[PDB]
Amino acid sequence: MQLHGKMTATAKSCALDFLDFVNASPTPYHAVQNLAEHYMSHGFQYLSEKSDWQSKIEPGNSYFVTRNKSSIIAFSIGKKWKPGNGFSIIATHTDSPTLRLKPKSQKSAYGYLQVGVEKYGGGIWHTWFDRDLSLAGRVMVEEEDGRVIQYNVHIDRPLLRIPTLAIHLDPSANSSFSFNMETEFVPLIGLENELAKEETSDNGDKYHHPVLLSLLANEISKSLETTIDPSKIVDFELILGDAEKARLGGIHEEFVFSPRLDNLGMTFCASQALTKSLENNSLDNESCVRVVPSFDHEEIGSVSAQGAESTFLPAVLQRICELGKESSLFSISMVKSFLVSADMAHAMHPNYSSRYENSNTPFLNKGTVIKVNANQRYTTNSAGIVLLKKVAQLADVPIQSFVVRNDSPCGSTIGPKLAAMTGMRTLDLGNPMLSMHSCREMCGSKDFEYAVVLFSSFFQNFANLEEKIIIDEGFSVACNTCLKIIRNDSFHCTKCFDFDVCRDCYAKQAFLHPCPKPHFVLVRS
Amino acid sequence: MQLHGKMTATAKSCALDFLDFVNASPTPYHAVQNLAEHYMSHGFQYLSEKSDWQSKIEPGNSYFVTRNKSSIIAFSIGKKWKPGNGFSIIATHTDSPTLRLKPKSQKSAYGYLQVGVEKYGGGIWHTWFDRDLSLAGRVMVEEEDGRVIQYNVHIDRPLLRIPTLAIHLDPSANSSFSFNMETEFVPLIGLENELAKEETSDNGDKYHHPVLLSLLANEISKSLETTIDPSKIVDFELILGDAEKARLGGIHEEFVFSPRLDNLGMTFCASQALTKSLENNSLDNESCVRVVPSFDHEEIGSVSAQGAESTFLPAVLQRICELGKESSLFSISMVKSFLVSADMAHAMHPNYSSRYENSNTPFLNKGTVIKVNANQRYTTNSAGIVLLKKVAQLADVPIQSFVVRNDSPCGSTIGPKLAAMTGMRTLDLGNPMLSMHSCREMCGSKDFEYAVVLFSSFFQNFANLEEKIIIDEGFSVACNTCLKIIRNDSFHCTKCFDFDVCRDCYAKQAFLHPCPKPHFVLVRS
Amino acid sequence: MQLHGKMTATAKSCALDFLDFVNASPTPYHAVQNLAEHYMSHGFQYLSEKSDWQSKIEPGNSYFVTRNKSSIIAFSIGKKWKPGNGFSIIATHTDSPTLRLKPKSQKSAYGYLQVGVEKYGGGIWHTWFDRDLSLAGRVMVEEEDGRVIQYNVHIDRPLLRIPTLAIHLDPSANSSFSFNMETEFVPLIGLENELAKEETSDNGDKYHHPVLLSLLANEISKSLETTIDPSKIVDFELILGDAEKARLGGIHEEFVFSPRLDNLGMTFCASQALTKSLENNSLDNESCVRVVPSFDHEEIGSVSAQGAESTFLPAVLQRICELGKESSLFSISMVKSFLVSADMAHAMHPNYSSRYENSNTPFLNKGTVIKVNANQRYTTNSAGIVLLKKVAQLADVPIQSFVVRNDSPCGSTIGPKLAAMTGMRTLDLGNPMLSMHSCREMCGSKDFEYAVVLFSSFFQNFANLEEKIIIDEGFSVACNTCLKIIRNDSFHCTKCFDFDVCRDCYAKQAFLHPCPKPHFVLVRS
Ligand SMILES: [Zn+2]
Ligand SMILES: [Zn+2]
Ligand SMILES: [Zn+2]
Ligand SMILES: [Zn+2]
Ligand SMILES: [Zn+2]
Ligand SMILES: [Zn+2]
Ligand SMILES: [Zn+2]
Ligand SMILES: [Zn+2]
Ligand SMILES: [Zn+2]
Ligand SMILES: [Zn+2]
Ligand SMILES: [Zn+2]
Ligand SMILES: [Zn+2]
Repeated sequence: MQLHGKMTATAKSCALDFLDFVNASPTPYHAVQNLAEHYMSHGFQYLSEKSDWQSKIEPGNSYFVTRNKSSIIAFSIGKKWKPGNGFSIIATHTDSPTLRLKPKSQKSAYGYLQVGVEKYGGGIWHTWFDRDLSLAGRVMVEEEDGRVIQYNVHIDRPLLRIPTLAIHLDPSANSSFSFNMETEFVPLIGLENELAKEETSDNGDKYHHPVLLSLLANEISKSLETTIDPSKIVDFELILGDAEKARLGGIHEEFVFSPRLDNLGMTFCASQALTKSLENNSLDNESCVRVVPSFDHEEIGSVSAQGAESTFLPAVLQRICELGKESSLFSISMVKSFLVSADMAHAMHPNYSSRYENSNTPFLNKGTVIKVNANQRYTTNSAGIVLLKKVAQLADVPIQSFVVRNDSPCGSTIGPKLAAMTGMRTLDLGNPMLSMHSCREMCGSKDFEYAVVLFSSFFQNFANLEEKIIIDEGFSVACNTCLKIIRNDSFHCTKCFDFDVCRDCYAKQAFLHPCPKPHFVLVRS
Repeated sequence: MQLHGKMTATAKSCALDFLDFVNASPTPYHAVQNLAEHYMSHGFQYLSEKSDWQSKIEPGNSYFVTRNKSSIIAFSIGKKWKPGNGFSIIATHTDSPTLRLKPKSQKSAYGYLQVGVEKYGGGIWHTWFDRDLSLAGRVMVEEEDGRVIQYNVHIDRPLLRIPTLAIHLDPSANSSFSFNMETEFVPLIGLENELAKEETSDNGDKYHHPVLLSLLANEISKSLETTIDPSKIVDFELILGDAEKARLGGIHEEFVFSPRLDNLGMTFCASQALTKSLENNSLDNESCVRVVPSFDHEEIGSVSAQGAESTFLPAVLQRICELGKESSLFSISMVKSFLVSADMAHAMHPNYSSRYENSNTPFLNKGTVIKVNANQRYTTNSAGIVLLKKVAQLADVPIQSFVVRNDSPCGSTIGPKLAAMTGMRTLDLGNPMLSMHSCREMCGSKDFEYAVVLFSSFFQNFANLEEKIIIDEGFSVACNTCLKIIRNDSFHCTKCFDFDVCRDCYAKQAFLHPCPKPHFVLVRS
Repeated sequence: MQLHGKMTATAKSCALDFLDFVNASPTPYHAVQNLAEHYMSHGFQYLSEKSDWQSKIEPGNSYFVTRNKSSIIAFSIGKKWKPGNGFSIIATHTDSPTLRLKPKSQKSAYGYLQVGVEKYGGGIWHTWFDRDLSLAGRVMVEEEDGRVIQYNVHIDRPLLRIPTLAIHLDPSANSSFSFNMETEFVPLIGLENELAKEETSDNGDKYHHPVLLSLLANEISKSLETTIDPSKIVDFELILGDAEKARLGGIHEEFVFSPRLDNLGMTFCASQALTKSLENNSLDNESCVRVVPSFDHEEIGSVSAQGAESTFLPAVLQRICELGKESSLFSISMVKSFLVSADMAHAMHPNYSSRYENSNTPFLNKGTVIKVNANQRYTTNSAGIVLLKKVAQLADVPIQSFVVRNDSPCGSTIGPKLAAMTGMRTLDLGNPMLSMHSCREMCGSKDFEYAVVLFSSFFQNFANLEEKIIIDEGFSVACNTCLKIIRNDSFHCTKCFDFDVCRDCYAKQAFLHPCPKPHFVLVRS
């Protein structure tokens, strides 16, 4: 694990753990799937929302619930928790701006197979041009008894591309690039001159390309004992993401170049720090409930059945509060609670410095960012700032602040509306980044470790610091296993990229990484 | 109390009581503070929302609850009230369009100290130029044991100013005045050539001017036994308002010239008439609950934790309805209830008559205004109109009506969305005014007394008139003490402005006003 | 007298004396009236211009003359003055941009009483919107024998207002505010629904509102033994000014927020320093004549009977020079004389820094400003600069310099044209300020004391320094009484604002201020 400068071997390892997470999670369906595997690895229990939780949840244990396989709420109940005590909630969203396949996605023009796509969210759509695009999502498959189950599919190869016109044919594109959002924004799946295994149709106008359905059925059948024919695929959501893996960038690997950084970065930080806040025994002394909801559909305004503005968070909080017998315990618990809407913040862009307020704009790798807006697009008030300044004092991490320019529009996060349906005191924070809603996005790499330390300190110290805020009273190489800079020979895996176990861990056989057999060459100094 | 013509000595006294209220309330924090002192003066009890109200509230008494010290809900429960009976609710908002200090508010340019401000709401921003601006808000102060408490601070002096460019330097400003919302809209706090007590920094880039923090700590310490050093100030919301006191204007004092008239006047009218509807004994015969919620954040759309679209009003109404044992009593009580969204209406502007519909536009001092809009930006239907025409018939006050022009946009009030979360029948009314969302605002002075009489009649006669609407069935000088025109010698306070007690009250020693020793000269006729 | 920092207790007292002057002088008629009361308090004698001054003026005494009760020229003749000696002249102007009532000022629209106003000067007219406006001016009153005399009237209350349209009805006003100079710029005096004492006219189309004439007659009759009926009012000039009192602003009270700062600032400084240059005995050794002309109509170009371009200054100077018998003594005296056109200068605006020349732009509270322009809109040459640099060296006050940008227009002051009709060497100076010709204007507070010290030094040392320039040869609390920082207990007047007499002056009974009985509470340290 190469450490170029001021690198501390834990911020890199936390950032490298993010890279494995976001490369395996291109859809909210995959994001929820990867979070829930991490939750059950750390001892969480799945709760069916169809069931009744009166006898299923008890203090001292950790649970998670899932809606539409695309929104997930994980909560850990402290042992000293009574019904009526507050909640420490850190809310993220799993979705990102992208392109979905249309229901009739079959398109063909001039020998080229195209797919008909439709925009999702406010993406920066010129950044999607000339990119290797992968295809991912969930697929409904019929089985022989009539039941239909959901299969998540990842096609990890360059499969689609939206190509630009050449500059010879329109030299005005360098002056200002504009494009029609149908006719010039259609990605290419392949060529139809070479699929002539059968030159018939046998029914007019299939919904999708049969070669696309064959690949979806083949990619599903790789993970099953049986095989799936393409005729049993009923309907799907398919997401186009950037096909290229997220990996560290910069002169000192201080940047993270990644698709879907809009909250895949904070979801990772919120979910990791929920599990990190259970390490020694933070439960058996916790009097609150630590909730991490990772929502869906936040780029279009959360107005859905599983979005943040849905009843998903309030019904889960009421079902936790219905362990007590008094019916007023939900509204009592909300005023003792606190929400952290973890959504990413705008870092300082050096090339566009005029589109920033010059004194309240944060920087990369300088800590997480308290997003403050007077119009309450970000719903941070002073009562939240004092709490999270005390948390940052306890965690010993820096925090920054952000406002927009007054001649600039601001978009609401889920924080204002989650505050409305709960009545819960709240703050909007997030880690700084540049090129938000782009196809490929950039943030700092120290910022992942700073967020996890801050959030785990927020989870562990919420109950003590909540009663101290008085409103409303009466009147150059390290080891991936042990995160330490080594002082001796290094064993370099020639099969991975930057693995580099140490002297002790080489004999300790702790070199588990995605290489089935690694070759460790031993290297001086 | 000078009465120029058709003045009735009670409309002026109600308007003069408003002037004391709005001059002491430049922030929603101060507005809630002044309302709650008026509530506890009239016998209301504070309710902590952290507590359980099953044993704390009983019929025949009056209570108020507060969220974030910036939204307040006061309710009086009638003695004959059962859980399941309706609510008579008059909802206002405490906030106004203004400028907030940024988190990094320190700015300096060319020897001048500036503060970095950020816009709140849709204010008319050219009216803020060349005004004496005061600074007010709430300040979080640390104490020695770590707890942080909220202190409201008022700086009642000309402290800030946004100056225009001189006309010699840009003569085009008279043709059309436009300005950049950062670079030309920065107020001035002072000059830095004369703060040179220490010419160091001792740490790079403090968030605010140290001279500003010294004034905030000094203004706080005036009202405390101890002193506050500026280092213990953690964070604040600071509101810039117009520094100039509200006072009556016009040839006959028929106008009210005031900042923050956007519902400050209705919040005064709704809160006064809630207390005025308890005078003889309106409780001991009341079967409903009279609620006055004064919300926050309504100029940006109420999407907050304490706004109108929050759960603040529905959770309070459910906690009142949870005195009964049946869980369906909340939804039963809503269809027997009625909401009055008291938000100010557009009066007729004589200079801009083309931007008004010539037959449905109200006038100043002609009564409160029923705001009707087909697109339900104002949510008045006919069922509400018949109720409040009957109320105005009982109160003997005039009412008017307002619609917008069809080629004009209309902004939603809190009334439509408070109707949505409650299911409650509702009407949007308010008193007429001109220059809404300006820095200084104008309304009529008789209109304050007309609103209080109408609302107290609405509170006292709701239960009788609610069952009469059938929808959804089966198939020249007066005295400030006694508000009477005197007919004899007048005792004029030479120390106040227009105090003027009478013959009887001079011997009755009832001359309490903000002058520690007044000199009453006796005046013929 | 609160001293926040670097405050010297005399600059504040000079600025507080200005605040009393400008609050009592909203018209040039009131300005001349307040100057002349200050002149006769300091021993000046009134001269009728109808009389002959051959036997009325003698050396060693001070005189003043008045034209149209709106231009005033005060001059002090030294004891050692011979006819033919020079003049030390400091010329200001008494007028400011404002709105005058039309001759047919009665307007009514949609129940509102309006007054028809007409613009005076190049005022920044958007700053007049949403302001409390007072009414002042001179009124011609008939008496029973047919003679008509002039009465100055001040109506010190919010009486008029020009209201803006609300932002809901025209959202484009925030992009660029423009307004028609008749139809949308009509102030409001009151409502006509409540003046129905008589519902007749008795003659078609009276010139003004009868309720306005009743107030003018009532305000006049307050200062007279008899009463005035409104029928005897013949005609008037009535000036709309900002109704709000001038008072110190800023974090350290280093600003002066005031209406009419265009030369009521310099007239105050020129008139005070004329009287301050007589204190010990500056006469009995003075060989020149110290003239302070305060003109009228300078905002429209001084082309009037009492303006600067009139014969008012040259005829007064000739009548002084006609004490000698030689007829050539006037032209001899002009080349030994010097003019100081005291008109206010543009300070540095931090928000509009591009509309300024970055090296020749002065700052607030850094001394008075030598206005230099090549096109002689300001008529300063080098011969004047050397004289007033020597004066500033003697007075020990700083001076600055101003030029306009070359891509910016410049407006002429009275200095170029007063130079033309006299042939007199001259300089244009003034104190720096921002937002010139606004409704409310901002300047520094130390700048008033710096101007008075400079001008009194210019008056006292003119004769010595005029012969040294060789052109054209052969080939925290202080006391208001004693201006000293006190070191002991302070007696705080609870009835005034910031009066605060000291230990010695409390026993000395020297506490004369506008409070008929003050209560002095004694305060530690
Ligand atoms: Zn996002
Ligand atoms: Zn987003
Ligand atoms: Zn490997
Ligand atoms: Zn190791
Ligand atoms: Zn409003
Ligand atoms: Zn509003
Ligand atoms: Zn008084
Ligand atoms: Zn009385
Ligand atoms: Zn001028
Ligand atoms: Zn001027
Ligand atoms: Zn006093
Ligand atoms: Zn004294």
